[PDB]
Amino acid sequence: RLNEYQVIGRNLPTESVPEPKLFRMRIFAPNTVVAKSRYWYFLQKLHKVKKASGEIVSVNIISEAKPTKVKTFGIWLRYESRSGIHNMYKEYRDVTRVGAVETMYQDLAARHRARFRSIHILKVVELEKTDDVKRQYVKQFLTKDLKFPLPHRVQKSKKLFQATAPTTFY
Amino acid sequence: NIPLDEIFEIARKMQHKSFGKNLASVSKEILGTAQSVGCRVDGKNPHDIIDAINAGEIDVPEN
Amino acid sequence: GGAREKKVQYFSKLRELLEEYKSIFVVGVDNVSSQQMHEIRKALRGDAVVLMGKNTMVRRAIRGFLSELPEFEKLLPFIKGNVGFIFTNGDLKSIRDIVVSNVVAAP
Amino acid sequence: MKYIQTDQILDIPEGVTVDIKARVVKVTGPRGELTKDLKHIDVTFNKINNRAIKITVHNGDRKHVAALRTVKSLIANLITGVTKGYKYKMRFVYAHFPINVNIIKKDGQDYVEIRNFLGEKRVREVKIHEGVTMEISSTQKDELIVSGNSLEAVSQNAADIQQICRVRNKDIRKFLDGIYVSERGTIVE
Amino acid sequence: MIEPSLKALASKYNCEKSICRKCYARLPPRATNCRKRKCGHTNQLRPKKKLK
RNA sequence: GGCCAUGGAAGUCGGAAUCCGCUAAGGAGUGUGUAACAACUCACCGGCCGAAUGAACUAGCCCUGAAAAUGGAUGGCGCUCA
Ligand SMILES: [Mg+2]
Ligand SMILES: [Mg+2]
Ligand SMILES: [Mg+2]
Ligand SMILES: [Mg+2]
Ligand SMILES: [Mg+2]
Ligand SMILES: [Mg+2]
Ligand SMILES: [Mg+2]
Ligand SMILES: [Mg+2]
Ligand SMILES: [Mg+2]
Ligand SMILES: [Mg+2]
Ligand SMILES: [Zn+2]
Repeated sequence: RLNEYQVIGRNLPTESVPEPKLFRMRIFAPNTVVAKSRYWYFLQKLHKVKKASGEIVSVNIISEAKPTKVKTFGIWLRYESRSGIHNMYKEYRDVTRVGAVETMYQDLAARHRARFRSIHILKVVELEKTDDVKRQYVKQFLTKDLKFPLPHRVQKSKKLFQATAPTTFY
Repeated sequence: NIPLDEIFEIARKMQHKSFGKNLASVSKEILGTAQSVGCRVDGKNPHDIIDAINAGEIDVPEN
Repeated sequence: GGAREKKVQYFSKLRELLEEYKSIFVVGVDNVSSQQMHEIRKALRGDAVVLMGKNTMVRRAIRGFLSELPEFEKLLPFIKGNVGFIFTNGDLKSIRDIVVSNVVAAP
Repeated sequence: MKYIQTDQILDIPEGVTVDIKARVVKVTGPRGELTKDLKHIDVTFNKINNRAIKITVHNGDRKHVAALRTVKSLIANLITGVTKGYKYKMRFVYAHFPINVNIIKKDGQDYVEIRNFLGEKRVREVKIHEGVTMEISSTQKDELIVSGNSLEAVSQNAADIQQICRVRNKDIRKFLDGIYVSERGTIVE
Repeated sequence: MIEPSLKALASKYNCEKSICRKCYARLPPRATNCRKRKCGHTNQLRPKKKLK
C-alpha cells in the first residue's frame, strides 16, 4: 500500500555555494521514512551528494487529481533480472497514479520475479489519447459499448454444509 | 577475338533470336551467352565490355 | 528502399507513355504465357508499346494525380482484374489486326 | 492475455436447421440429422438469425480461445454432412500381390475383408462403422468408396482400412503396398 | 510394378516426411518442431532419406 | 538442347560460370519425373479477399537434458483460479 510523495532536497550550503540547486523527485513509498530514503538512493545515482552532506527540505503527499476518473497509465520501467539489467514499458488501468504503481509492483513480481529492490520507475504518464495506447491487454477495454458477463460464479458460504445443489449463474 | 566488326553480323545472322527492343538488344543476347565461354573478348571476359555500351561506351546505335 | 524506387520508375514511365500517345480501350487477358506476350510485341516494335504491370498500383498512382491530367476520373472504375495496356494510337480496326492476331486455345 | 471476448459466425444454409441446447448440437438438413455433445468445452451460443449463429468465448486464455474455431469447424462439417454428404475414395496400391477386397457380413455386422495382402495367408477384417456405406467402384479398378453423413466416422473407417495394411520388417520406401485414401470429397459434387 | 500415378499416392504416406534428429520421429515435411515431448520439441529436423 | 566433362545429362549426375534479352514475372534453375528430353512443380511477378505481418533477441513458470541397487518420504495425508 503506497503513496506518491514529492520530496525536495539539496546539498548543504557552503560559503562557496550558499544556495545549492533544489532537486525534486516523485517517490512511490509506503510511508515518509522510505520516501526520504528512496530520494537519497536516486540522488546518489545521479548527483555528487550524500545524506551526510545533504538536507531534506520538504516531503508532501501528491493526491490524485481526479481520483474517480478512469484512466490508462503507461509506466516506463528499468528492472534487474537474475542475469542483467533491462528497460521495459507497461500499461495499467486504474483511477489513481498510485494504484497503477501498486498493480505494477504486483505485476513484475508475478511474471518476472522482480522484487521491489530490483525496479526503477522511470516515468508514469496518463495516456490522454486512445491512439497513445500501445498494449493490447488494456486496449481491449477501450472498445465502444463494452459488455461482458462473468460466467461461473462461485459463491462463498458461511456454513460448511448446504442443503441445496450448488449453482454458478450470474 | 571478335567483333572483328562482325558481332552485329552474328546478331543479324541470328536475327531471329532475342525479341528485344531495337536490334542492338539482339547483340546483347549473344554478349550475355558468349560470356559463359570466356576467351579474348577485347582482352577480358564479357559482362564488362558488355556493360560498357550497356550504359553507353563508344558508339553502336546502328540504325 | 528499392521497391519504392521501382514504384517511382513505374509511375514515371506510366505518365511518360500517357501523353506521348493517347486513347486506349479495354485490354484484358488470362491464361497468357510469357512467350505468348513476346509474340505480340515482336511485331509491335514501335507502332504500339505493351505497357504492363498490375492493378492496385495503377489505379491509385493515377487517381491521386488527377490534377495535372484530370479528364479520366470516372474512367478508373473500368480497371478490373487481369488487365494490361497497349499504348498506341491508330484506329479501332488497325490495332486489332496487329494485336488480336495470335491466339492460343485449349479444350 | 485473457482476451475479453472472441467470436465466430456459423452460417446456416436455407434448408438447414441447427438446434443447440446445453452444448448439445443437433444439425438437421436435407440429408438428415447429426448430433454432437460439446460438454467438454466452455462456449456460449447466440442465435443471430435463422441463417447465422454467433459462437462466443468470454475472458478466454490462448488455449481456450484456440478451442473456438474448432467448434465452428465441427459444426460446419456437421452442416455439410447433412446437406452434401461425405465421400472418401481409396485406391488399392500393390506391386505384385493383388489385394482381394470384399464387403462381407458376419454375425450381422458388415466387414471389409482384405485377402492376399503382400501374399499373406492372413485374412484382414475391418469393422464398418454405423452410418458408413461401402461400395466397390465399378468405374474404377481397385477402388473402394466410403460414404456417409458423418465425416468423422467415414474418415476413421477409411483410416482403419489404411492402418490394417501397414508393412512390417521391410523398407517401406520400396514396399509401398497398401490401401490409401486417394480422394476426400462430398457425395454431392 | 506400381504405376507412377499410384506410386506418388503411396509415397505421401511412406516417403514424404521429416525425421527428428534426436528421437527418430516421423514428422510432416513442413514441420518445424517434433511433436514428441521426450526430445523437448526440438527444431533439429532433417528430411527422411530416399532410396537411391 | 548455354560452355566443358558425360554412353546420355536438354535446369534438376558432375565442373568453370551465376549473363543477356523481353519483361511486372522468371534462377544458366527449388523439387518430383525421364537413358535423355519432355512433362508438371517451385524461385519471383500477377488476379482475388482486405488489416495486419515477418525476423532476431531478453527472462518468468513448465518440459527435455535427468541412470542404482529392501518399499518410502516437500515430515505424513493430501493439494491444481492450490
Ligand atoms: Mg552521472
Ligand atoms: Mg491489480
Ligand atoms: Mg498483473
Ligand atoms: Mg496486468
Ligand atoms: Mg537495484
Ligand atoms: Mg450454506
Ligand atoms: Mg531387413
Ligand atoms: Mg517440451
Ligand atoms: Mg525438472
Ligand atoms: Mg488462497
Ligand atoms: Zn523428437
